[PDB]
Amino acid sequence: DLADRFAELERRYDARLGVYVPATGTTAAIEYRADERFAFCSTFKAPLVAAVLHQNPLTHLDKLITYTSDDIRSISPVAQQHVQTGMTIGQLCDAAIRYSDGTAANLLLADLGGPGGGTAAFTGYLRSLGDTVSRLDAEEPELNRDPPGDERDTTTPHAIALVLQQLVLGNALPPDKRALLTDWMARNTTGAKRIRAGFPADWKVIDKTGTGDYGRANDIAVVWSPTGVPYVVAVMSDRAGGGYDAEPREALLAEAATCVAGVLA
Ligand SMILES: *C(=O)[C@@H]([C@@H]1NC(C(=O)O)=C(S[C@@H]2CN[C@H](C(=O)Nc3cccc(C(=O)O)c3)C2)[C@@H]1C)[C@@H](C)O
Repeated sequence: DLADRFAELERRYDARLGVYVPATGTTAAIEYRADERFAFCSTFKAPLVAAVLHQNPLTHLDKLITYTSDDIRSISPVAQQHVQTGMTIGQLCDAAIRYSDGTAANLLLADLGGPGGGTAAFTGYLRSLGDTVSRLDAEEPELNRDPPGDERDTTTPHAIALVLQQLVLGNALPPDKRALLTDWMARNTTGAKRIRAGFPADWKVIDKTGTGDYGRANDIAVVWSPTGVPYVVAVMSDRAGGGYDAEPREALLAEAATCVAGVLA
């Protein structure tokens, strides 16, 4: 039984696990703690890129953004190298999704603009997609640090799955912008040990991970079966029992995804 298996994983990893897969044509929704809040961590970067894409002409991707030493405040594998040159909006989107670059995310939030350095406009974008649950309150690095249970900077597996479904499978974005987002998620470098690890090789997986304090490890994905049937998979986890420095456990997400894949096969 799936709920029993997910509970077993919680005990194995001393973790809290949330899973949602929306209903499709012939499969019921899969849900485990799906309406409980979990920190976004870096998973917000996927809808952030969608918001920036939606807000601007496509060739806004070519606008050069400059930034300085004091902008590097979080894990930023790409932006750390480009303080002198700057990065275009398209380079920032690429880095935010594929390398989970925190500075890139902060600069994209500032591009979106408005109160809270763009966090309010990001939340507004989610509201426009019918998500009345999620909220972004801080930027990097603070957004990963809220204590367990705090509602700041949270989504739920259910809410983020429905947002991702609209972005990738629905009509939230026009086809050209949709393809940009999908391709960046398809080319993600950070997700091999999470949802990808749970699905057979002949299933396509595109994803955005998140990792944070209190042992937080998330992954949001769209998967496609070998015959082109898509499913959205959101897995979120934390480990409050280990305190602030608890190790995130990718293995928990790989096991949870393996269980989901067995149901979807
Ligand atoms: C956003 O959440 C966050 C950055 N994003 C991600 C992410 O996974 O998307 C990370 S983590 C980074 C990429 N994958 C590696 C990883 O998962 N390492 C890992 C996994 C499990 C345990 C450990 C450990 O205990 O050391 C390490 C590393 C990155 C933090 C920022 C922008 O806030």
